[PDB]
Amino acid sequence: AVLDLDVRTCLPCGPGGKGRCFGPSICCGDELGCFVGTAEALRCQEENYLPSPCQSGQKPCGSGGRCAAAGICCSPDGCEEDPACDPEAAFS
Repeated sequence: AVLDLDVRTCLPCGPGGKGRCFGPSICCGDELGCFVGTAEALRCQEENYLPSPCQSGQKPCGSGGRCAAAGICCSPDGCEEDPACDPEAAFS
């Protein structure tokens, strides 16, 4: 996804920075599954100070949103395992 503005690369998530923020108290590590307000999701607590829309990894999908975590097509309300991307999907 094209860069947002001057301060790209949003706040990672999970271990080190495998994941990142996605919407509401949520996080989705593509190579790091998805956590909504979970332990590996709290990384977004730091996003409460910097709203700055930063680069995301939401590759659209017909699963009511865009791809995200281990094959996860997230929406404005929450994420779900998208067969189109990796879990409920093929042996991806």
